[PDB]
Amino acid sequence: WQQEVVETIYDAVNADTDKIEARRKAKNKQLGQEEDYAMGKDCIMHGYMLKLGNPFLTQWQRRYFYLFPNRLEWRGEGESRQSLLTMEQIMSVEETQIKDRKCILLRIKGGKQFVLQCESDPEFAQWLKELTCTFNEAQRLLRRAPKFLN
Amino acid sequence: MRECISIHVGQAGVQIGNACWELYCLEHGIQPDGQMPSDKTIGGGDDSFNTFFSETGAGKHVPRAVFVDLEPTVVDEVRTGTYRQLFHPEQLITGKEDAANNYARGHYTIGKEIVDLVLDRIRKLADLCTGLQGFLIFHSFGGGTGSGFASLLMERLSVDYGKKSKLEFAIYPAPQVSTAVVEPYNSILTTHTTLEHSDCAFMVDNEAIYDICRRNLDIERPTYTNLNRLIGQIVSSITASLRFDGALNVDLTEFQTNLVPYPRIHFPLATYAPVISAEKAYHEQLSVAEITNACFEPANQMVKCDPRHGKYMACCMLYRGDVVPKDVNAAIATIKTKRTIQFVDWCPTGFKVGINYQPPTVVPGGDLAKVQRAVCMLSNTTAIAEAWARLDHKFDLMYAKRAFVHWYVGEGMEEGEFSEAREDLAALEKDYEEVGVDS
Amino acid sequence: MREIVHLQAGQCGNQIGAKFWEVISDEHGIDPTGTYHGDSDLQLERINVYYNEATGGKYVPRAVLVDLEPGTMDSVRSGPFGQIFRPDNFVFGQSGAGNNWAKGHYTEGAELVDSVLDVVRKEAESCDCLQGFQLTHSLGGGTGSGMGTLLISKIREEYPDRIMNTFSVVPSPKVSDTVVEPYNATLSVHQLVENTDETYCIDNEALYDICFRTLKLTTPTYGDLNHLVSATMSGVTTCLRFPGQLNADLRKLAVNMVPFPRLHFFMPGFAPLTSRGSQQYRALTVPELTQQMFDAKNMMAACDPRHGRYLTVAAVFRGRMSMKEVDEQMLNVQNKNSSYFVEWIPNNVKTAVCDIPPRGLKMSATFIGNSTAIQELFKRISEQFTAMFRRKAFLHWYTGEGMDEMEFTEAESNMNDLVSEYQQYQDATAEE
Repeated sequence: WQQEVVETIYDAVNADTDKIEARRKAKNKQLGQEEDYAMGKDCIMHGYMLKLGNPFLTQWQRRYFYLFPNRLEWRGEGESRQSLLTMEQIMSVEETQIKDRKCILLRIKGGKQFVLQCESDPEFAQWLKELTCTFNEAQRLLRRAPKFLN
Repeated sequence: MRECISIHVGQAGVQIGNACWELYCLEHGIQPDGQMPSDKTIGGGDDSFNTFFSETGAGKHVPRAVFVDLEPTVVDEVRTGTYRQLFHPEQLITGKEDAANNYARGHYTIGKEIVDLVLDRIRKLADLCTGLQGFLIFHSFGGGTGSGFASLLMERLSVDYGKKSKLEFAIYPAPQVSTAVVEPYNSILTTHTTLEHSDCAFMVDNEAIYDICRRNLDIERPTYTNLNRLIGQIVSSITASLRFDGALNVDLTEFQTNLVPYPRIHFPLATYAPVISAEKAYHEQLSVAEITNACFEPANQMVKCDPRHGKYMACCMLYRGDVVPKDVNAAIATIKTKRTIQFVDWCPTGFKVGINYQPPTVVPGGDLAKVQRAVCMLSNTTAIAEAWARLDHKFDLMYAKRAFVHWYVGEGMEEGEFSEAREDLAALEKDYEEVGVDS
Repeated sequence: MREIVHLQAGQCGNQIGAKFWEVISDEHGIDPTGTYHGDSDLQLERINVYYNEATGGKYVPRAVLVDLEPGTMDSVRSGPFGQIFRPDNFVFGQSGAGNNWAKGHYTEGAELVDSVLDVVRKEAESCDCLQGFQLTHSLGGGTGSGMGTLLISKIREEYPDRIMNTFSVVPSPKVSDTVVEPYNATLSVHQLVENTDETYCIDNEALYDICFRTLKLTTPTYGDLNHLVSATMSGVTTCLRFPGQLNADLRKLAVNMVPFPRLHFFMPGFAPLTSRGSQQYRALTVPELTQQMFDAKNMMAACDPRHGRYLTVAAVFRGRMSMKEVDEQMLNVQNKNSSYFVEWIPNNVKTAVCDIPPRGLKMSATFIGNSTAIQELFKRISEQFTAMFRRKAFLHWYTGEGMDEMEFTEAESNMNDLVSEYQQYQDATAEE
């Protein structure tokens, strides 16, 4: 397949991809605030997921999200409110496969369940690695805690 | 003969004992005065009441029970009642200070002060009896009175009487709802004492009681009276072949011998049935097969746990009322072929047949209706180990940073006891998982 | 048997104590003469907690009035119930405090303390066994603040195994009464945090705002505030005065509601605070009471609990409703409002229901919780005092007494340490 792309159409396709990226980047900026709130800090992860909350939403809508060892946060593709669902709020995390739109479940103080679909299998392996670190250590938080207050 | 001594510690223990005593007196026709004033119209009472009551030279009945509590606010509440003419004030020992959901005080600085008196009382009660089989210790894990004092008394009773059965009945802190915060503090220390110094222990909670009452009895504003009535009915059903007889009498020793598979695994799963209201006992045909099948349903268990998660090692089976052996045989044949019910690949069968000719009675003003026959089951499964797992997880969360521990330290007690209890519970859970796994 | 000895200090303390005594006498059926005119059942058994058995059934109050100005005893004695107390307990000096803490503690706290010590010792010896001592006073003056702290210290030294509970009145920058109030408050906080078991926060401005915006009173005065604080005190003590199903006592609350001895302050509150025209149109239920206990509008604090995290919560009910509703309410509150309490410690709400309803009202519930809202008051007091000590004004009065200036330095160091501890415990994180 890489062959196909190489000898057939590669360079002109990548010039057109130049053009398509330029078309996208010149349009909107509200996503910038979300990413700035997410980039490179105690926030372990920074990426976009299609979101299912409780049965409030049973249909996918791409949103933006945040992942701290102490909190999880999310925004609706440019939401004004930095919506907060902390690790200290949530009590479980699971992986769900909804019609090959693969997603990560989590259950919260509040009788809440959030289902967050990061797009494709590598992006999902990445976000699931970060969550299998972050909230599973928020569950291992119990056996990691006893050292830093007394 | 078949006579036992009941022990009631804490407010819950005292109220449960009162409910059991009132149930016994109403079911045996025992009048609250203590005599038999029914000289015009008799309504029963010509039976073997010597198991629980005592007969004097004048025709009076004296209860044989231990009502002890560190707080006098329960003793006076019971004393100002209408049955105050039944028992004796000497059996109700008051106290100045109490534990009130505290173990250290009630085990060292409070419970150690009233020891000789209760030992003398129980020795006198035992001397007044001829045949002794077991004891009915009523307490609670949440209540500090029902934990520290109960542990210190049972540790002495175990070393003073080894040939006698030592039962246990208390209330388990539900993982979802709870009354206090320091409940696991007392529970983690009480479980070690009840495991390494007792023979059997029965565990129940209240959330399952709430679920079953709202689901069957359909009540919107429950109360402790129904909770006590259910426990009293269960106790009466368990000790049904002692006060009366039947085709196959099942004494305490008959079932406790088989109810204990291992010295470490002695936590059966009780299930009373039918738990229904008056309107739920009129337009519903009742047989034995249906209720036996319902006894294995997770919705009717008093412990929140899915039986399908583990499997059964031993089952103790009981009945009360007009029960036909053919129905029992048919129920056994049906359940032995049920694929839903899981069991070990080694024990093909185990259960008991207790036929009781006396049907259960009713209470004027209560919620229990007139049922021809009753049924109670005592099974042993490994799916219940999750409750101990949750308790250990809680203890780890609430011990990592030593919340509310400085009080116990100031009272006087070894901090290493927490680690000892933690490792003992972990070892018990490991033993349970090793038993649960098959070949 | 188990009795509680009550103490008095400060003119505001004296008036609120008299109001509380009148309220409890009216509730328990006591005529102003001194005999008994009640018609209840539990009003004869545990009535000896605050009274004493005498001939003719004439119960006597158990409270010692400590003051430095004779003008207060005449005012409280001329009241409808001022003729029933013990005149021997009215120990008053000849010179006033002048709103001075140091002067009142030294001069008016040396030759007058012996009599009150003798009388309180005699009262304690008169009974069999006691639990603690209740003192109601105010930080606005040299009478309550200058003497109550010393009294508490002495009684703690003599009888360490007793409950030290008080209801001192915190000051307010918006509503002030003394120019040197920051100095007296700073001096009192050290003793409150060193030699006091527990302390409750009392504010007048918040009570005024509440009675203005909810009760809608025509001419609200100190009588209304005294009535409210008396009702709060009665609701706190109904756990012991009127036993029910799930009874409680002061010491269990103190142990369970105080995580660390350095932080023993609380935040009281009562549920049914309605206007006169709404009493005949209300729905008496659990969720309404839960909402009026959880909101800051009904709270008598001059601050916002929403700025911090809830630490310890106790809901004491007084009535005949249920047990399931309380637990389901607290469960769903902890579920929804997760960002308002410490997540590290679940189940921070204590349940308590008194089956004995109060006299004149069927539904009553109080609230004793320790929320993270006093940090603002602490920091503003620190700011004013640190300012108040920079150029050293209103200090020659204290210096002329001879008490030095290092005491202010150690007090400010202590309060800086306390506020630092409070702020680093507010953000009680789960892990790194």
